[PDB]
Amino acid sequence: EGKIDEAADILCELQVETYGSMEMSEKIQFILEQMELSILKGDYSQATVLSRKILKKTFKNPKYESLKLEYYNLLVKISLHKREYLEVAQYLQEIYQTDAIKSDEAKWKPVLSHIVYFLVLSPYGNLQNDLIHKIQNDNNLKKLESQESLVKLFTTNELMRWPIVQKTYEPVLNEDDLAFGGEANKHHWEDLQKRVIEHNLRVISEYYSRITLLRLNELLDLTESQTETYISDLVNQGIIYAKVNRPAKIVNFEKPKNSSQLLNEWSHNVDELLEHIETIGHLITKEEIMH
Amino acid sequence: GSDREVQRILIELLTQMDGFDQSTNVKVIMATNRADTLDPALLRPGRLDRKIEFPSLRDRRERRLIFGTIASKMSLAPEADLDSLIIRNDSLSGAVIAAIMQEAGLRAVRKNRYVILQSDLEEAYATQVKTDNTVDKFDFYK
Amino acid sequence: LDLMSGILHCEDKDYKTAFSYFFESFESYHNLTTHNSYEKACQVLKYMLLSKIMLNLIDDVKNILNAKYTKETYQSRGIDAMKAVAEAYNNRSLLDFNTALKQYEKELMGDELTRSHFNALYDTLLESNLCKIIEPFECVEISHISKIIGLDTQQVEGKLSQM
Repeated sequence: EGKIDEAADILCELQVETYGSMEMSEKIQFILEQMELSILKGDYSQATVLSRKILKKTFKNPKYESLKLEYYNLLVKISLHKREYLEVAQYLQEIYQTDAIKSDEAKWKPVLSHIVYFLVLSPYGNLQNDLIHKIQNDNNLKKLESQESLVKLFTTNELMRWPIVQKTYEPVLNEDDLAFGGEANKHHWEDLQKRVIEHNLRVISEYYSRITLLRLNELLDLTESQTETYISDLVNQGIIYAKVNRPAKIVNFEKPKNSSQLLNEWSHNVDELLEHIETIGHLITKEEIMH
Repeated sequence: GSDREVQRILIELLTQMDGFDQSTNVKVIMATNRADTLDPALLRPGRLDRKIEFPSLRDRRERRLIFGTIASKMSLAPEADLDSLIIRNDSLSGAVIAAIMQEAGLRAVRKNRYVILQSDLEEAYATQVKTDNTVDKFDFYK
Repeated sequence: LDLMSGILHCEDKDYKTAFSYFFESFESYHNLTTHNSYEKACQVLKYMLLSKIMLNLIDDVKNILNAKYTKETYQSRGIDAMKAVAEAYNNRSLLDFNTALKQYEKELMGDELTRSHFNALYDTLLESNLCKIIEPFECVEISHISKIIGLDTQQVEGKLSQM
């Protein structure tokens, strides 16, 4: 029937009430099923409430290991709808730490591919960094190369080009389902566009104090207008700070530094030169004996 | 013997308090819950011409100010209006308002919503009714 | 007596204390007889809305607006002005604000108090727009700036001269 929406509600209403008579393994099981129903309902906030009912701590035990795995599988769904790319990433990493998944060859395959897409799908910044090397450390990741070339491109500050990166990964990773391979996941392939170009921006800012706006448009592979908009958002969110000049002469990537800071710093370079001479003098002593 | 010590502090305090008049420094501000302990002739206007009374009957507007501070902390649920809280208090002071809001959000945490439900405040308000009932009174004062 | 204290703080650009007075009159009016005091409730409802717009809380617009009587009896042309401006303010677009106030020109005209705070609103939401604009730009054309705010080119020029 079409009364599927009413059906989801009834079953949740019963089980929100804490019961003690149900075994812990049964109570936990029943909540997983409530959550499922809330996905098909499409009221996602309710699923999130149901998730927070049960504790992640309790699952750790090898008995509830099975309940543990399904619990985090469901958290993927709620997060993926709301295109909170960061949160998806986090969940996928918990799935990996499961004993079952790490040990069996086959079981890690899709999960680890997913981790790589989603790390890239969250904005670059600092948070990504502290995470990405915890993923790098892992030998199972080193086995795969289809995935590896995607993460290491994004890790290196080496410039890459969008419409060419796209082709490399078009018949492989665009065609991995529940990542980019699903229908609404096609628009997450498209969203990768934004990632690739904001990353190249982030690096280019640091290296180039000044780069001509025209040059930047060719590197980024987009019209001037789109380019103008993405610089503005990146300043707002404050990773870099920049000054753009409208006739389209220069984009001057810099955060300005005052005369007092620049002068304070000059005294220190000088202090280090004075040390350099002093050390060499002891070693002159030594060297005359050595011969 | 130890009463006399309490008495020494007390007298020495009066002498200097009268004498602190017409300094630049604001004169001693003191707070008392009950003033039956104080003796009215000694401690008196002129030391202390401004004597502030703090009410407890309050008003519909006076309470409203308090509810706003509460409400900022965490957006009230849209289950029913902001204006609901306001109606149920009828004369109570801030102190009770605070005890109400404290219980309400505790129970909020269990459900897994950080928004305090308007039901919760309703139950918390309703309770605290005790304060020597009418049975004892009505058998010999009514 | 309460409404007067409310009007006086309202102009002092305080909107918490001002609100508390204007609500305290609203209630009195209802339980009073409707010889004229239904009509005086409409006017007091505008200034209740007005304080809250300036605070840019639109949660509390919705809490105030209800199916009891605000949207029935005390519903008027001025009430429409207050909610449309409220959303445009939330949107944070000085273009929409101008667009709403074009057809509510008569409402600004009959309400002196409304017209004063709406002069202020213009400038405050202008700033909120402006602080974003001048960060990632240096030597930006005024033509370009005028598109973002939504205001006239000339009008932009003159406002900045004051800022």
